[PDB]
Parts: sequence; structure tokens; C-alpha cells
Amino acid sequence: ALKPLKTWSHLAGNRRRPSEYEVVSTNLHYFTDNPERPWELDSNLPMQTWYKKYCFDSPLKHDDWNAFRDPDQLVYRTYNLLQDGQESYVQGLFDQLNDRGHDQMLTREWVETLARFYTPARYLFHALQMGSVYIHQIAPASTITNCATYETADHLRWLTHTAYRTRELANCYPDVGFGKRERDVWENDPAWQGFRELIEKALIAWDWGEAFTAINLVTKPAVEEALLQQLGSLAQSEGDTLLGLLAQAQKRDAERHRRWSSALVKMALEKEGNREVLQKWVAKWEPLADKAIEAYCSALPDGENAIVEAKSASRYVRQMMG
Amino acid sequence: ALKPLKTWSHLAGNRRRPSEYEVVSTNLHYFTDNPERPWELDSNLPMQTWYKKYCFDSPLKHDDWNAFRDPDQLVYRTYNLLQDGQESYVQGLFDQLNDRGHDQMLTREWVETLARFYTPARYLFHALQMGSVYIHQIAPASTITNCATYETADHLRWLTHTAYRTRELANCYPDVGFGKRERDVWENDPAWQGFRELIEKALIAWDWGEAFTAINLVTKPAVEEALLQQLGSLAQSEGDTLLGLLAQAQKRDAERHRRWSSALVKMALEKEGNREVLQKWVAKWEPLADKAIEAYCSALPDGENAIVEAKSASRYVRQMMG
Amino acid sequence: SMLKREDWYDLTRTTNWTPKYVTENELFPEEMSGARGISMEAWEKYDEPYKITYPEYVSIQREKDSGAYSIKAALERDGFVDRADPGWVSTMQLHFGAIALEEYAASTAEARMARFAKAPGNRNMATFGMMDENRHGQIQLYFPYANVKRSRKWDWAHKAIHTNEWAAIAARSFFDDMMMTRDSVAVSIMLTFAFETGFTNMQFLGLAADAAEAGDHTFASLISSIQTDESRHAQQGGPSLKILVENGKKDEAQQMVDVAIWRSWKLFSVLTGPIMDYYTPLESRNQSFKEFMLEWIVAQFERQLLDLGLDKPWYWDQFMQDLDETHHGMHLGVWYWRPTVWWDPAAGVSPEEREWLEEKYPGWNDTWGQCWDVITDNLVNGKPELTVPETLPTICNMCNLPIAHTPGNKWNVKDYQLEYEGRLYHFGSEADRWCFQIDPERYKNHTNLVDRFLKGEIQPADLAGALMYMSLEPGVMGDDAHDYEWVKAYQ
Amino acid sequence: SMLKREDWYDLTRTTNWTPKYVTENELFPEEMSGARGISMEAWEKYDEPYKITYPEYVSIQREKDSGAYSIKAALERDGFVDRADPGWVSTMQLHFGAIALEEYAASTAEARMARFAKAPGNRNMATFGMMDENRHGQIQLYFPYANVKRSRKWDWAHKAIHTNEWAAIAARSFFDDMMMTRDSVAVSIMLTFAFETGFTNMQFLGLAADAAEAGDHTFASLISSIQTDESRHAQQGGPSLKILVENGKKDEAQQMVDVAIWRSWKLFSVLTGPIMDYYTPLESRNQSFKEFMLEWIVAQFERQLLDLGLDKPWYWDQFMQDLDETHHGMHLGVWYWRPTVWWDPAAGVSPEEREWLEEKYPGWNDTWGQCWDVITDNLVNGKPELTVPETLPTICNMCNLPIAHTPGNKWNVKDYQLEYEGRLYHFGSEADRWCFQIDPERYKNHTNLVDRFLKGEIQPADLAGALMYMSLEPGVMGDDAHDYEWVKAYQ
Amino acid sequence: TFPIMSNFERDFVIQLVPVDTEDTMDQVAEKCAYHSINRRVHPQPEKILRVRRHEDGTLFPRGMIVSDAGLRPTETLDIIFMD
Amino acid sequence: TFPIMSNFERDFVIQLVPVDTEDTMDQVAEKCAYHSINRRVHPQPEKILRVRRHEDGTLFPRGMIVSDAGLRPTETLDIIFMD
Ligand SMILES: [Fe+3]
Ligand SMILES: [Fe+3]
Ligand SMILES: [Fe+3]
Ligand SMILES: [Fe+3]
Repeated sequence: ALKPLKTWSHLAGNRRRPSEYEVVSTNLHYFTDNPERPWELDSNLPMQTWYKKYCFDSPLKHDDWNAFRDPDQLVYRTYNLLQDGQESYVQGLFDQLNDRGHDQMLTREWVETLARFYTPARYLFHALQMGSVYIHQIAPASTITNCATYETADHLRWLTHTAYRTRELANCYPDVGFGKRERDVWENDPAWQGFRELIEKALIAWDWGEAFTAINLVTKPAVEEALLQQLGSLAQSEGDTLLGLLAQAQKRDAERHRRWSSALVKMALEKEGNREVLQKWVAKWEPLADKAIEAYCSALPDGENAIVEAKSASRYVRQMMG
Repeated sequence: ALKPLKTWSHLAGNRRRPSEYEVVSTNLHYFTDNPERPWELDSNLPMQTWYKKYCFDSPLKHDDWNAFRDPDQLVYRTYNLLQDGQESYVQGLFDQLNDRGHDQMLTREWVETLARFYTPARYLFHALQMGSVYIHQIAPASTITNCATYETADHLRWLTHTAYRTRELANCYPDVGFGKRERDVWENDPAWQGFRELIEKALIAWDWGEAFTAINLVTKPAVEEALLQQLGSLAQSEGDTLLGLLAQAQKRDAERHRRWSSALVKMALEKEGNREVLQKWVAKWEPLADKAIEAYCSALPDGENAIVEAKSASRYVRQMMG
Repeated sequence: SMLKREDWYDLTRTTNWTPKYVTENELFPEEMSGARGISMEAWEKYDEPYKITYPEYVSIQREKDSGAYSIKAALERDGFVDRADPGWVSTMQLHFGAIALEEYAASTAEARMARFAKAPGNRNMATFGMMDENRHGQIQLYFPYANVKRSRKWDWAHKAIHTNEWAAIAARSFFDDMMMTRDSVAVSIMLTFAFETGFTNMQFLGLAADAAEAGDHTFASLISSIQTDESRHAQQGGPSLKILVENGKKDEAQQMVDVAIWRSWKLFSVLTGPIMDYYTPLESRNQSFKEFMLEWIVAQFERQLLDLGLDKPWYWDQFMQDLDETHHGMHLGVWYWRPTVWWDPAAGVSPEEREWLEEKYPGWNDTWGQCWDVITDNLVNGKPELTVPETLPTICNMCNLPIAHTPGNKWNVKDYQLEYEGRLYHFGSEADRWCFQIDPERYKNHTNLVDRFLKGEIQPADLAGALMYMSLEPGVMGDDAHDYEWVKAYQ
Repeated sequence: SMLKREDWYDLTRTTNWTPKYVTENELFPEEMSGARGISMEAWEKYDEPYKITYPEYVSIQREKDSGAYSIKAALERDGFVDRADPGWVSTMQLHFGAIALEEYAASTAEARMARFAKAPGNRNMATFGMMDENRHGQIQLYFPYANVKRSRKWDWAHKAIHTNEWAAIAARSFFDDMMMTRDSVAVSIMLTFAFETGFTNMQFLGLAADAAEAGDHTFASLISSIQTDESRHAQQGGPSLKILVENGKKDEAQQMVDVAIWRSWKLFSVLTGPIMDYYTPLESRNQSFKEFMLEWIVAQFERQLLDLGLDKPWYWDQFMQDLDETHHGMHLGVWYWRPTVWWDPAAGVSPEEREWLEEKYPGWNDTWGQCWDVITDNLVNGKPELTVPETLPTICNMCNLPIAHTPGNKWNVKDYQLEYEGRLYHFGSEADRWCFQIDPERYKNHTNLVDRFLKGEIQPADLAGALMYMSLEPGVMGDDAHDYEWVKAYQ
Repeated sequence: TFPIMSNFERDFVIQLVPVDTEDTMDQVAEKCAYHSINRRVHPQPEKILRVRRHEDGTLFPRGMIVSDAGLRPTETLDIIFMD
Repeated sequence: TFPIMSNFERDFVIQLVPVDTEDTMDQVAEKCAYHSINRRVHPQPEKILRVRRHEDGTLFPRGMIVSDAGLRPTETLDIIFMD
């Protein structure tokens, strides 16, 4: 008879006793058990073909993607603990700054900058939410999928902050069109057309490794540097302490996403040929990210400097990954 | 045989089913069962005399002080839920503003104002902690005692914020004497002598009703208006966004203390003669509170206006209670 | 001050825009989105009845796990599992093996809708659904993990869906068809409306009650916590169905609901039916599986369908009839083929249980009871070897379950065979065959365990070879839960 | 970034200053502060070993209550209390009645130190202590409240300490002397060092284990949660004692520790001893009360005292001896006078229990067993009326407990009487009388229940009048826990 | 060697039963009976086991051999008690 | 009417027993016995119950009356088996 083990059979012989993270996160996708027929149905269905083409046939290769480990080791339980603390902070800021009358003290000129450069970000953050939830469903290992799960939740969190503040702004300045105008700004304003082109194209990159590169390695650092870093700094200097703080709070999530993205690239570099595969995708997407930063930041106050700093900070993210 | 009840015998016949607040808070002091011998020992011990003189013989009178109910209905469980949310907020501010480099951006002149007018408040807040924990132990009803319990914890919370920030300031500006000089400032600076005289005298007012009036009705609104309201406003205008926010966060506790203080005065006014008893104590203590506000606020920037506003805001607290 | 949710909630789902740099069909590929020629504008009519925002979510769900993990830690050294009724132990082993990794795969099915639904309210609710199934897959691993040192059968909480054991294949067959290989709108209908709203929402209420009744407060607290998450995401198919019906697609919608409810029923008849009528100790049986189905499932379906403008599936009357039969067959099949599962099936045919069965199902003793008579005589007469099989049952090519039905004095076992492109397929019911015929390219070249055996894929091609192919070895292979203790009543 | 606690912690207790507008003796009255001529500067040497700051406190304690209240809510409908061993039910009823309002009064004893201690680290730790006892008093009301509809005896969780029932008087006598009527420094020593560190910290560990063993996971989770709070505040007397010893006050310190440990012991001998040796079912008895005392209490005391530079109390050897005796008397007294308590005492003298008692206490059957022999014969022979009393026992004027000791073949019951200012006092031990003589003005004019009876204060002056004076009526008056089921073993 | 599916009278389940292309219907019923009679179905020795094609109800004579029956691999056959 | 405390031989507890100032020691022992013999102590009819002052061990003669014993109210008395 088979004797009881101390841990799951797939973790037996790990020396050190498995963490909660390993116990609940590892080796959970079963579609990868049978690469010739991922799903338990006829092998020629559109979804079987989708997964063979975009998961199994990706040029980004590893023989054991299940070995991947999130450096933050997030699980659902620890995600909600962490983010309930961070939301107590943000929701306190919202509550106490409204108290306060913070929005009433912003200048007319800044209020107009918010309508153009801040509130339309509900589209861009939702497009990131969609981007990362696509990575979720096509990644080849449950531990890679879970990083994308919690990142998706974060992008929804950013959308939600932006939705809330947009209402608070509309209440304070009902003549500006906060809440009503953002779609037309996102669709028609030159400042947003670099980003919108970038994210619309990135959203149809179906190969899991390309999706990861386009969204996490290229688009996100450009979005985060333009919209959190440069706009947040500008907010602070313009008297908008709420947005200055909000953007820094959101950047903590962005730093987390970069940490797992960096761990994954690290793992990919264990195999010959992967760096070149990643550098080629970076070289395809990088020029659209430039266009994005250029169009958005050039339109801000002290625009040219914003462009230069957004560009090197985002390139630096990839540089530090090799 | 005595049949089982739906609630505690002392609450039986309340129409509506008792709240958790009523179940765990009411009618818990047993020293009041035998006013001639409060404690289960010889009736002439110093503590028996202390309680007969300072609880039982107080001129502030009611036939059922156990009927008192905290308007916020706090119990230990709901206190810790509430304050863990508020501390997630304050601790986030501390964490994110340090990140940030907030303290590095304050002017030399403001830094000196902090050393004089902010950090020595660790003494004053601890003196309030002592004040309210004395009310705890001499109040005649457990529901009055519990309001003083949670208020004591709040004053400890304010001391703790001040201790933390004092260290952070000393780290940023090691030549100022943050952490080292506050005792000499509290003991010797004219700006603090109104407050120190007020609180040292108030700390020896042993009658429960006088202690309540001196600490909660007179001293606290003066402390809160000088140190949270006027200094916090000044902080904000001087670039110190942390202290501006910290003081507003602390004021939320102060507003809670005023809410239960107001409920208690309300209850006291049900009995003839109590208003006059309370107005006489207010008239004894009010001039020392004036001296306090005068000495502290006159020494601040735009000092004379601070005095006028601190004075009417604190008087207004008592006015709205009748 | 804070705004009221209702004042800003809509801005969270004002997220559709008109693509320019790519086309709409490129951004939302029809095989993934299933928008069915209904415009982006008409999908925006989607309005979920239960609303939740991120801050509320993380706060409520933090408290849920604080509670459930607290209960678990408090009760852990008590070792209840070691003194639990062995039919209860087997119920848990079955539950965890069948469900833990399918809960986790459901987060991918939610991710499908989150990316590909044209209804922005659906994309956000699916992001919360994706989170919820993440929770469910994780907590339903963390909980059984406590027991790994008690028995290798607890390893199957993780291992099962990675095997070719026949119940695992039957579970992947169901989930892969309902939720993993369908477009976003079909997933909203087949998974969230038909399966989650339709079956598991009430099933989990029942299961938590059974757990508490068994004295298992850890598992009762687990299941009851998971259950409170269900409606937040199970609500997503109702709105999709409304849009299909209001636009020109009521027949498409009817057909998806018909397929999904039938396949759900088949899974339920093997995973839940036997548990209620045979594994749960007699004195703990609140109602029969048939009674549970009529009170808590079937009526609710008719109500939902009526309100949506849909019809009762064509097979409804037959389905009602099968409540007297199907699960008795799935039980007898699982007990008879017990070494082929990873839990110990409870026979559940003592005199006392048999009179309970007779009341709940008049006719039982003279149909089902006949086979059980023979089995009981062999065990009484020292021929246990005739109570385990020496062949494979015929497996349905739709649901991947044995074709079984009323035996004994009202014998009514039928095979709804189909010859299609030169292959002969077998089906356990008229509805099963129909699910195939309405979409044969979805199932055509799939092979069940029997098909594989006959094709040469299981080697050695014998029963022992079949067990190894299914990853089963002594220590996990099932046997009678009560170690034949019930035989002593018959001598 | 955040600082490390250690970098700023001291500033939280840098809070002493030199008063100017009032004098130091006015601000810290000696009857309240107990600084004993030791300077403010020397009290500032006080350094608590376990440190905690407000933010940590609220966060950890929020999680504690989330857990404990979660366990309670999960297990509530299970109604365990209705099928619990009735000695277990009685253990809980006794626990709650004796302790809930004394926990709450302990927050006042903590408030005493918070206001009046000259050591600033003591004032802050006492503010956290004041909070902790607030929790304890509240949660130990919320929990039994669940049961009020089961029996009026559960009302006594709130009512008991408001009555003149003799065990209530004995509890207030103890708590009022140790913690409510002493200066801050004496409270730190008598309450936190001698009683909390010395007894309840380990008692609660034991009690939570017993609860779990009884199948009561709600009460096990309650008690185990409360227990984790204890050391945060129980630590406060150790530092006070160090300062008294290092300054000129070792004898004062020794005398407070001697009184406090003796009074604690007496309370423990009636509230805990009988529970372990007689109410807990035999097969659940891990060790004897004497064994528990030697392993977990007595050794730890000697260790603490040695490390502090103090001596074993003068009565230590006698105390060791009394571990064989005192609680057997308190049990027999409580069972014999059972209508005078609000729980049902468990006799605990079956043949099987009596052989357990004989092993744990050689000599039991021929001393204690003698009285129990007579009782058992009367119950066997239909004379139950001779198993309840028709008079009051003599009550000790220190501990307010019956004067009782070894009966039967080694009869050794003694009264350590004292005539003082024209009144004759009675004492159950040499130590009890000594606690009186070292401080007679603290106890002189107190009257125990017997004193009151004899003075005319209990009217009608008969047993029925005494019951009414004690607020006891049928429905709460105690009787045998197992309804004399154990008598059937003797016929 | 030829796979059929046996639907045995009074049993509850259809089962896979390999038969030989040279078997008579009588020898097929024997092979089937092995997996049902005394398992789950009581003997009926007053009766003769017959073979009919499940799909259309066609009765095969006792002596007819599998080779001549026109069966599809895996065809379902009822095995019924007759006289 | 006079309160004493009875410490009865072989009992485990001292008890309050009202006696009369006119009682003999014999009648005091009777009054005490009522609360101990057949309660908790077995009879000893080969023996005579005597009264001694607990504090100093002074034996009172059987016929001596309470009035003459020089007792403090509530005095503890041992009630012992003798011959
Ligand atoms: Fe789920
Ligand atoms: Fe679900
Ligand atoms: Fe406590
Ligand atoms: Fe304590």
C-alpha cells in the first residue's frame, strides 16, 4: 500500500517544508497535461487550437514553467490582507481630504488639467485590466497565472479609485463634464492617441510570451511613468495633494507587478535563446511606447522634461532585467 | 423554579432586544452596591473613604447613573475595528510621506516651530491619558467608565504618534534636539505654562464630576483647539502636510470624546441643580483654560487670531451642551 | 465624507470605447467573445443585480478568510477526521478530489469573460469572479492538505484532475465543455446561470448543513464561507440571457441552457445523489436526493426560465422521472467498481437503510434491491470476489459515465447508440445523445476510457493495466467504507 | 519607510516631569501611588520586558476577536452546551459567575496603576492592561449570554458579584483586597505578579485544554484567546519588585508577595481544585490538582522569587502539605452545601473515581472517603435529607471560606481563632490569621456571612432566610450535577 | 476477438464483454452471463439465455455465430431469459 | 441561646451550632452530633461524646453547664469520642 506523505506528491522531496504559497499555488493547470489535446473534448475545437498556438507554440520556452515562484508569494488570503490595509489608507485620504475641502482649493487651470490628463485614465486602466486578465488565462503555469490574477485585481482597483474621484470632481465642478467627457478625450485627444494605439494593438497580441512582454514589460512601465510618476509629481507641485498621494499609493502595486515580471524574465533567461526572443518583442513594442510617452507628456506642463524622464525610467525597468 | 430569561435579568423588559453594547457594558460596577462599604473589607480603609468622598458624595447627582449610554456604543471589539482602520490610515501616511522625503522639504523655520510647539505635546497628551484614566476608576457607572477607557486609549494613541514623529524628526534634523529637549520646553517655555498649570491642577481634582468637567469639558477642548486645530492649520499653510493630516486624524477621536461628554451632560441636566453644579465648575476652570490658550497661541504665527478662534471654538463645545 | 456607492458605481463600468487602431472583431474575436452579431451598444444594457466595488470586496473577503482559517486552526488538533463516520470521510475525499482544481480552472473561465465580454458590467463582475474562484481553489487545497499524513487519498485533492481515473475524466469533460472551451457569453450562461445559480448555490447550503450534522465544523465553516461568494458571480448569466432573448437569439440561448442543465444534472447524479442517499448515515438524512432536487433545484429552474422568457428544456419530464433512478445506478456502479475510485464508497444497504430507501423510492427493493440482494448473499456466503468486477462498464460518450438504469423486476437499461462517420457511439440517455448531435464537431474525436482500452492505448490491456493507467494503486483504490460491517446484519 | 520599534519606543515612556503648579505628593497621593519614599528618578529605572505600541495592539487584538467571535458564531447552532457533560456545564457556570465582573473590575485596578504609578513604563503598560481586562470582562459576558434561555444559572455570569451569595462574597473579598483597595505599586505586585503571573497564566492554559478535551471548542477558543493577553500586563509586578528590593524595601515587598500568594491559593483551592479532581470526567483527567500545582505553579514561583532576590514565603512547607487536603474539603463543603451555590456540584465519588483519588492521594479513602461513605449510604438507603445541611459552616474571617480539613481516620480540622478588640475571629489556617494580624485595620470591621447571621442581619434568621439574603431561589440553587446517577453503582 | 456491449436482463449496467467471431449466440450469452449472473442477477435455470440486437430488437438464433451476425464493433446486445 | 462552633471528631468542617446557656456538655454534644453523626460521621455507641475548648484543649465535665463554661460567643469546641 502507498504510504501517506508529508506534503503533496508533486512537492515531496523539497527539503524545507512547503509554504502555504507552494501548497495552494503550484502545478494546478491540467490543460498542460496533454499538449496535443489540452481540453477533454474533440481536439479540433477553436479553443484547443487557440491554446496550442498561443500557449504551447510560443517561442518563449522552458521545460518546467511550473517551477516559477512569485517573489512576493501572494495568495488570495495575503492579497486581501495587504490590500485591505492599503485601501484603509486610500479611503482615509479620500474621506479626510474631502472633509477638509481639498478639491475646492485646486485652481481652475489644474481642474482643467485633471479633466484632460487624469479622469480619462479610467479607459487606460481598464484596458490594462483586460491585458493582464488575458495573460491569466493563457499563461502555462498556475504560479504565473496567479501573479496575473492579483495584477488584474490591482488594475481594477486603479480604475475604481479613478471612477470615485471622477464623481467627486464632477460634484465639485459640475460644469467641467467630469464623468461625461472622458470617452471623447480618450478617443480623440492627441495626448492619448500614443497610449490608445499602443494598448489597442497590445490587446491583440495573443501569444502568452508576447502578451506578457507587450503588457508588463513595455506598456505598463510607460503607463506607470507617465500617469503615476509624472502626472503625480505635477499634481503635488500644483497643490493637488490627493492625486500626489493616490498615484504614489498605486505605484506600490506597479512596483509589485514589476517584481514578478522581473522574476519571470529571470527564469526565462535560464534557457538559451529566450533573451533574444524577449529583446525582439521589446524592440517591436518599444517604439509605440515611445510614441505614447511622447504624445502624453509633451502636452503636460514642462512637457519635454517629462518625456525624457518617463523614457529613461521605463527603459530602466527592462535594463535591470537584462 | 425560576424560568430562563431572554436577556440578563437587569435588562429584562427593554421592549427591543438588547444590543451587544448593552449586553457587555451595563451595570457592571459592584462598588456602588453598598455606598457605606464599597469594598469587601473594613469600612475605614483609605480606598473606602476615597470612593465615598469622590464618587458617592459628588454634588453632581443622579438616581440611576447606570442608565447612561455611549452615543457611539463602543465596545472593545468595535473600538479595535475602528481604530485599526484609522491606524492603517495614519501609518500609511507616515510610511508614504517618509518615502517621499516630506520632512526633508520642511523649512528650517518650521522645523524650529515643531520643536517648540509640536513635539513637547508628548507631555500634554500623556497628562490627558492620566486625566481620563482617573475618570475611568472613579465614575459611578460602567457605561461612563467605558467611555473613559476608550478615551484613555485614544490619548495614548496621540502620545504614540507624537513619539514616533519625534524620532523621525530627530533622524532628519539631529541638531535640533528633538527627543532630548521636550521636557525642558514643557517645564520652562512660557508658551506651555498656561497648559501645564491647567493640567497639573486638573489632575488633582478627585471628585468624579469635577474631574469630568475639568478634563473633558474644559481642558480637552482647549488642548484640541490649540494643538490640533490651530497648530494643524498652521502646519498645512506652512507646507507640513503630514502634521496637517495627523492633527485632523486625531481630531476624529476628540470629536468622539465630545459626543459622549455631551451625552453625559445631557443626562445630568435631567436632574434639577446639576446645570448650576456644572456651570460652577466650568467657571472655576475656564480662566485657566483661557490662560492656556493665550500663552500657547500668542506665541504662534498670527498669534492673536489663533487665540480668538481657539477661545470661541472651545466655548462653543460647552455652549452646545447647555 | 464618502460618496454613496450608487452615486459613482456606474463610472466603474463606463469602460467601452470604439477601437481605431485595431478593429472591433480583432479586439473581441467572435470565438472568444460570443457577441453573436449583437452590437456593443446593445451589450451595454447589461445590468448585474448585485453590485460590489473593489474596496468593499477586499474588506468583506478579508473577514471571510479570517473567520474560516480561524475555525480551521482552532479545531485542528481535535483530529475530528480520525473519528468521523467513514462515509463522511469518503464524502470529503471525493469532494476535494473532484472540485479543488476545477474551482481553480473556473478562475480562467471567469478571466475569459473578464477579457472578452462586450458588456462592461460583465467584465468587472468576472474580475471579481476570477478572484472568488482563486479563493475557492486555494482554500480547498489548504484545508485537505491538513490530512495528507492520514492517507494518500488526501493527495488526490491535488492529484485527481491530473489523472485519467474515470471520474476525473468525467469531471474534466463536464468543466471543459461548460466553461473552458466556450465564448464569454456561453460561459456566462452555461457556467454561472445553469451550473452555479442552478445547482451549486443550493448544493453548498445542503453540504454545509450535512457537514454540521456530521460534527465536522471545519468543513461546515469552509463550505458555508465559499457558498456566500457564489451569487456575486453566479448572477452573470441572467443578464446575458436577457440580452440574447431581447435581441434575435432566444433559440441559441434556449439551446445553451438545455445542454448546460442536462450536463450539470449528470455530474450531480454521480457526485451528489449517492452521497445523500447512501453515504450520509440514516439518522442524519433530512430528505432524499429526489426530495432535495424537487424542493431546491427544479422549481427554482422553472422560475428562472419563466422570468427570462425561456421554456422548460424538452427533456424536463424525463429528467423528473430520472430522479427516481439515475443516482441509484451511479451509486451501485461506483460501489461495484470501487477499486477504480480514490475514496471508499459506502454501500448503504442495511435493513434500516433499505426500508428508508423503500419509503423514499417505492419500488426500490424489487428493482435496485435485487442487485443488492445478490451482492449481499455473496458477502454473507464468503464470495467477496463476485462483488468486484472483471470487466469495464460501457461509458457514455457525452458525460463519460457508465450507462446504467433500473434493474430487477422493472428492467429498463437502454443505450442510445449513434453511428456517426463510421464510429459507433454510446449514450446513457436521449439527452446525452442530443448534446452530441447538435454539435458533433465538439465531441467527435474524443475517446472515453473504454474507447482507449479498445484502441490499444491502455497496456497491459487488462484490469491491472487499466488501474495503472488511471494512476491508482493500493492505498488509494476504493473499498467498502464501513469495511462490510453492514453485512453482519445479514450474517 | 517605517522606523523599527526599538528606535522610538523609549519616547513613548519619556513622560515624567517635575510638577510646579501642584506638588509631587499632591499629584501622586501616597495612598494611591505607593512610591514608598523611592524617588521619581529611581522609579524611572522600571523596564518592562515585553514591549507593545498602540498600533500593534489594535491590530493584533482586532485579529484575536475576529477569530474568537468567529469560532463562537460558527458553533452556536450546534448547541454543544445541551449535550455537554453536566460537570462541564457546571464548570462554565461557576467560571463565568465568579470571574466575568472581576475581570472588568481588574480594568480599574489597571487604571489605578495607569494614573498613579511613578514609573512611566508602568503607566503605559497599565493602559494596555486596562484595555485587556475590558476585553475580558466583555467577552466573558457576551459568551455566556448565548445560554440565558437554557437556565437562569447563566444569568449569574452577570448577577453573581452583585449578590451576597457566599462564594461571591469570597471572590470580592479576594479581589477587593488584592487589586481594588491597594496603591499602584501594591497592585502591580499582588495582582500582576502573584495572581496573574503566578496562577492564572497557567490555569487558563489548563482550562482551555480541559475545554477542548470536553469537546467545547467555543469555550476552549475563548479561554485560549484571553490567555494570550495575560503576559502583556502580568509582567508589570516583576519590575516593581526589582525596584523595591534594590531600594530599601525588600521586607515590604516580601510581605506583599506572601499575602498575595496565600490569598490566591485559597481562592484557587475552591474554584479550581474541585473542578480538576471531581468535576472533570475520570477518563479526561490528565493530572491531579496537586500534580498540576507542583508542575506548573509552585516551581515557577520559587524560580521567580529566587531571580528577584526574594525568599519563599514562611508558610511554603505547610502550603505544600495542604495540596493533599484543602481542595478536598472545599469540594465536600460545596457539594454538601450545594443549594447555596449557583451551579450543580459533581460529587465525583464513584468506585472508579474513588480508586483514581486513592492513587493521586494515598489515604483519601480512609479520611475523605469516610464522610463520603456516610453520604453514599444515606443516598443508597433513601435518606437524601441527611445529605443537605441544616446549619451554616464556620466561615474564615480572611478568605471568607469554610474552615475544613482532613476528616475520618486522620482527623485534623483546626480553627486558628483570634480575639481582637473584644471580637472573636475565626481562621482556616495559620497564614489566614497572619494576613489579619499584619494589617488588622484593613479587615477589622468586616463581617462574613456567619457574622451577619449572628448579628441579626439575615432575616428570617433561618436557612430559608439565608438563601433569600444570598439571592438564591429554586432554579439556580445547586444540586448534584449527575442527579445522583453515581449512586446506582452502590445500589 | 470482437468487442460487444452486454445489456443483461435484470442487471443495472451495460458492460464491455469480448467475444470471439466464432462464438455461437449461446456461447456469447455464456460469456456475458459471467459478468452478471451470481453478481448481480439470480440464475433462472427454467430459462434459456437469448441474444438480441439492442438497437432494433432483432433476435438471433441460438446457433448463429458472431461472424454472421452483422455486428458493428462494440454493438450493444440484450441478453434475455427465454424458454 | 448561645452560638458555638462545633468541630466534631472525624468530621471535615467546623459548623455553627446554637446551644442554650442552660445546656449541660452532654446536651451540647447532642446538639452538635445532630449536624455530623449519620451525616458525615458514623456512630460510635461504645463511646461517650465529650466537649473540649478547641483553643487550649480543656476538657469540660459531662454535667457542667454552658453558663458556667466561660465561653466567648462563637467559641470553637471539639466534640470528641471518649469512654
Ligand atoms: Fe467556486
Ligand atoms: Fe463559482
Ligand atoms: Fe483578564
Ligand atoms: Fe489579567
